[PDB]
Amino acid sequence: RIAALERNAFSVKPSLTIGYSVSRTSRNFDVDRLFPLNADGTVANNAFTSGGIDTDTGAQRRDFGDFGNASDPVVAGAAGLYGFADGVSYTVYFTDGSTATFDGLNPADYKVPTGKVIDTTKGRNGFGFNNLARYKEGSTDIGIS
Amino acid sequence: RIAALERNAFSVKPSLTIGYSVSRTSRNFDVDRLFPLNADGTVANNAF
Amino acid sequence: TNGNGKKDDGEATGRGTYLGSGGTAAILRDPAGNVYRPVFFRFKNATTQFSVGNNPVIVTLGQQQKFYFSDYVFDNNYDGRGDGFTVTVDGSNVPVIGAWKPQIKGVYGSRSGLDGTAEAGYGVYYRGVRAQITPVGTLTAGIHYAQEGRDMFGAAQNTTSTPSDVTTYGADLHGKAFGVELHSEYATSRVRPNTANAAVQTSNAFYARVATRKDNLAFDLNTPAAKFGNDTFGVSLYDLNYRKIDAGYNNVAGISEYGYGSYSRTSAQNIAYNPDTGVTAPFANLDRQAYTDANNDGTSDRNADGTVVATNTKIGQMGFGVKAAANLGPVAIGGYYDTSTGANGDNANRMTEAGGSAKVAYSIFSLRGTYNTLDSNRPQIYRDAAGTQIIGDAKVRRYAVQADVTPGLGLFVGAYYRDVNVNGVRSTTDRGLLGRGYLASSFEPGVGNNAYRTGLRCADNNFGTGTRDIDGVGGVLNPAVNLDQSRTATCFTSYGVEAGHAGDNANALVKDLFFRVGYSRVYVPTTATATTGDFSGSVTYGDARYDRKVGVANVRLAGSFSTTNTQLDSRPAGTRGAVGLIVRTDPLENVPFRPQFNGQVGYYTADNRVAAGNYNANATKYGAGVVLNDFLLPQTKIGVRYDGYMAQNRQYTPFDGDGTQGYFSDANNNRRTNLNGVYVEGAYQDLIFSYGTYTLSQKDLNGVEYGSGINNGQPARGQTFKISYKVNF
Amino acid sequence: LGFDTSGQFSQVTSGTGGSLFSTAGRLQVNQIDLNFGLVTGLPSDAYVDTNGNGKKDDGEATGRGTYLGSGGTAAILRDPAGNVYRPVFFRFKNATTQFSVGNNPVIVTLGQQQKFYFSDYVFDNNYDGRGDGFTVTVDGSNVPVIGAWKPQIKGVYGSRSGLDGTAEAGYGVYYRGVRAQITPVGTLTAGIHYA
Repeated sequence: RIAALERNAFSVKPSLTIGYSVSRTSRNFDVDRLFPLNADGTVANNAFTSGGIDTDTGAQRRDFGDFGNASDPVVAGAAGLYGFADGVSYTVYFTDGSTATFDGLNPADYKVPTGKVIDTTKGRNGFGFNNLARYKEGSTDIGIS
Repeated sequence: RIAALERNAFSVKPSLTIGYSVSRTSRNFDVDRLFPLNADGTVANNAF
Repeated sequence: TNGNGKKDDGEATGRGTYLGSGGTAAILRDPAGNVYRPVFFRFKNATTQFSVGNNPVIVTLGQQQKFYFSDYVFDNNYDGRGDGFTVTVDGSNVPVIGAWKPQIKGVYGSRSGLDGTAEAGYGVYYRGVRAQITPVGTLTAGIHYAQEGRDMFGAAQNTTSTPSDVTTYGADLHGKAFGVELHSEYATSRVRPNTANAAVQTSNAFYARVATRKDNLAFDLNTPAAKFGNDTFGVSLYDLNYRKIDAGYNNVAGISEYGYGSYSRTSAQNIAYNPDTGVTAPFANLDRQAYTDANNDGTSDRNADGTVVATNTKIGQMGFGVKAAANLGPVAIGGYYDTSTGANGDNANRMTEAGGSAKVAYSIFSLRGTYNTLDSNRPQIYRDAAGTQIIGDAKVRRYAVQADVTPGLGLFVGAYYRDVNVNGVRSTTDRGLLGRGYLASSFEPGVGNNAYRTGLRCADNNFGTGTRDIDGVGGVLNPAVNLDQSRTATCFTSYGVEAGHAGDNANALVKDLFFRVGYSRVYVPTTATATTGDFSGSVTYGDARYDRKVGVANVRLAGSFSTTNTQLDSRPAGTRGAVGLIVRTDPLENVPFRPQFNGQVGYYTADNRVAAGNYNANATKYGAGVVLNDFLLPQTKIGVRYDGYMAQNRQYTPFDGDGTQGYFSDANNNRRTNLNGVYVEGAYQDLIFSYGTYTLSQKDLNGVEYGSGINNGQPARGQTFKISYKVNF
Repeated sequence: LGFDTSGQFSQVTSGTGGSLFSTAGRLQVNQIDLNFGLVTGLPSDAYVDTNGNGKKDDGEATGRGTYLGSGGTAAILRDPAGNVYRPVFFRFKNATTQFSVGNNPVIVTLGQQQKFYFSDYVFDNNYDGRGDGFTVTVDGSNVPVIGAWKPQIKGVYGSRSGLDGTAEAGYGVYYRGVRAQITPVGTLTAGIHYA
């Protein structure tokens, strides 16, 4: 009878997560490229990584920023610090109220305004600026499941 | 093993409420100010 | 909401359908402080096949039936075709005929199950039968029939282009019989391609290959399968085949998911074996490539990078090929042949590759000689002398002699003189042409090692040309990359010598030590394309690697060097050094606190003389760190780690989104990255405090400090503090 | 109908953790005060808090109006055969927000809404709590040389209001402090504190 009871009995598993975390940055660069590589080619473990290991897209922990609660992928060229930080990524305003995002260090080079829209001078000269600082206010969180 | 079963077992508790009630008024006044007051100041229990 | 099983454009965000299930956006609460969450019934069902019957007859019912009669007919595994049933009958116990192991398979199904109109699998049903025996030792002979067609609700209201009916016959003779190993296959297409007048189309696919087939149905051209003698007179056939794949045999003709096309068009292009899509197909349906010239008229269209856009026209395949090797005593010889015409038989698509080699080995000396040809009248896409991709006839004639001596102490020396000759001109490098055939088959150094193994050893006794590395320093701080094993895999008209040493060989001078000093000279034409030229290029390289464990520490030294004068593959011309040290001690159970030290140093220097500058590109990575395993209170651990990475004109390119990863490289960006950082990690019993401060600055030559790109002359900074605690109920 | 649980899930044992190293794990047991179970139907006052404030704002959800058939007489999910269906929710109450580790001299406490009190006029921060963070207390009342004076050291760190939006008084403001006290004579406790 005990076997019949335990055949269709529920194993209840509660899980609790406790943790405090604060992070302040101004560019959200990547730090995983500083840590020693293990003998099997994987970077050593730290408490600051954003993760992101993917074998389908070839992503690695070194391709993503590690500060704030953002995992902003690192940008090549002069937008990012030549593959070391996040891109500048101005924003562009349009007459019809729509907006788009230019990814470059010089907004004058925005060679693709779509045919029917015009840059309304709403930003500095119609070109805004996506803020580069990320912040995670200090807070300890308890997660129950 | 019975203790391990009891550790993560559900106590199923149902409940049933049966009751009939009809009430007719024209002003909806109060009647709790008529009942005797007990020793600690609480109004005596009533069904209304 | 579509049944496709995939998240389409903005379906539900299920957490948004059932508010309170998760996240912070919605939380179903109570004023008293209770929190309510919906309870869902989760289930994963991986079983989709049900089999009935025990020995003789087994009937399988289910979705996405994966079945496989034979290659070129129902290579339908690896996805399955549709929903239905599959009966298998095993007559391995019939009294009179049970030693031949007869087997009868019968498949029926509906393609893709139930699916909407305008999909390829609407109203299409497939049927098939196969009969198999083993009359002799292992030769399975089988005959099969396979039809796939449209019913009355598919002939109309289907669109697509799925043929009205397709009907395939076949026969196969795979197996090993009397020390020989045959592999034959036949087919017949009979496609009725919808439309109105039908005009049934016929296509055949036949081959008779005598070789060794691995269990994954790939062909092993390194095992003889004939072996007409012992180790003193040991003539051994390796392959003898024939091909008659018609032009019209695609994955629709023989009813399969994928395949019947060249796998690479740059590697062996006669073989259609595709491990990616599960296409077992020993021979390919070749195609005729040509210039596009679509929009503008007069010039051939090219992509943005410069590679040519080509138009492909299926031609089929017809030809034979033989590979054998006669193992004598101290000497051994071998040869191969192959001629892949088109199906029609025109010599406008012939690709003939001949060759042969001979190795004489005795004591500690070995001397090889190899001659390789490739006379391809098929177009072929390859770079010309200048460096622009072109499409046209190719004619390569290579010959190389190598001399390897192994003193016995783990040492090895080797001289080589390789001479490539493309289209008459001496061609400083073959442009990948020699790898267009599946029978390359060079020999191997060492005595008692007479194996005629496929693949030209053009990556043997040559230098390295890798300019990409995982870590900031030149791949020398990576304990997973052996720099001394970095070869170029590109055949050169060169000559040179290479000493070396190995540490896994016993009776070595130094136990686990490796180095690869070497010198070589590469032929270059005079100007760009002239026949005249001189062996004026010079490559001088050498790498080293040494682990050891001196005491409690684990040292690891590595180093590299290269002094080329020419653009070899992608490496620019200049001196290139790199040195790396990785120290890793273990806990010291004698000194108090039981510390556990660490360390890492790496220096890299490269003087790139590109066609637009002579810039120096160097980098330096350092790293320390001490972990005290017993700090005052019991179960208290502290740990600190300082890192850092300086770099002149070097850059990092992230992952491309495909399998390719990111890598560091040399650019002419006049910027000096100075990534830094300190990382403190203390731990009480199980409560971990992690503090970390990092700074990134990229000054240009002037010192403008472009980091923190609001352009205020300040480095980018980051800082983090985490208190972590893992609890279990 | 209600499914209550045996309520034997009141302890949590810590686990191994760390990056530069690996702690032993299973070293401290914490008494949690979790009270959970399965309810079938929402109460009258349940609401979907779409803010994070934790209180019912103007027209949030009336949770009975979100999951129709949970309760009340407005919506009755039923069947012609006479069956009545009600969603099954998992209710839980968490009163534990403080986790303390360490045994004799040093106790380190992590949690939300830390309550601490250095002295009147400095950190009279009890009765509500100041913010989210940690608090270390060191009791040196067993050190050989100085154990008759009962020296103690408190240290507090945290972020005000925990995680809060802009225009609130606690956005990006952090507090810290340390106090040291002794009892040289019978009961006189002398303390010095910084905050």
